Amino acid sequence: GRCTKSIPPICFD
Amino acid sequence: IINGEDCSPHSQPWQAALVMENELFCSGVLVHPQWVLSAAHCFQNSYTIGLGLHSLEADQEPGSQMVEASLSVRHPEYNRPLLANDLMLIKLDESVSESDTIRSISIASQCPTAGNSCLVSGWGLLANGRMPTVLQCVNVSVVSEEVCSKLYDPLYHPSMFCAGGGQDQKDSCNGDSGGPLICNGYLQGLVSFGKAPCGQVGVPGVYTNLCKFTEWIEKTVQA
Repeated sequence: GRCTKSIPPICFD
Repeated sequence: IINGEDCSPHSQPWQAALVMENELFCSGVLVHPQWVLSAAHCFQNSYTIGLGLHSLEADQEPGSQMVEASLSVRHPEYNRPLLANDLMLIKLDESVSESDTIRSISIASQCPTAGNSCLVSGWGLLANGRMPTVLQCVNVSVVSEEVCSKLYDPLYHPSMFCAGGGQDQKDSCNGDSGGPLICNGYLQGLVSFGKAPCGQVGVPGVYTNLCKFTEWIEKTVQA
């Protein structure tokens, strides 16, 4: 669920 | 930007829009006339960078520039370990001419102070789930290292710091990556990541801790 705040988000939990 | 408001037009003249195929995917921050700092996770093989904007449509913004860039320098230890060292330098194809609406910002030499109220700006998601027409500004509070670690262990790393998580639900969100967090008038951080969804009470977002990288930045600029 740790997601970057780009479009689209890059999600790593 | 969640629960912010329109920035005063051109009050954040270092703000850079990273667009490709006419759509924003990140921001960056002008730190020297030929150099835009952004998050390494915003890396692409080439860029079109909008400077001097308020709305994202350059043809509606006097004084704005859409500059091309092909070269960027990711921090060599970006993502090793995961999410750490989230910065890159984009070299503009040519230096901008700094103006009333396009200006570089000084980078913080000193590290973030817990409790500081710092400004974040961007064109990312609003509280209502839409994208704004104009650049948004909000303030968020720097959180102690202790609390940041509790929330983000074991991925927390000193190249990161936390800000936000207030009852006010003020935060940065999708599309704000790579944009500025300003403390004491200095560029303190870049928008990096958080726990989805943005704006959770007690769950601050994470920012690239630029005080750790001032030497690497200038080394890159000078080489």
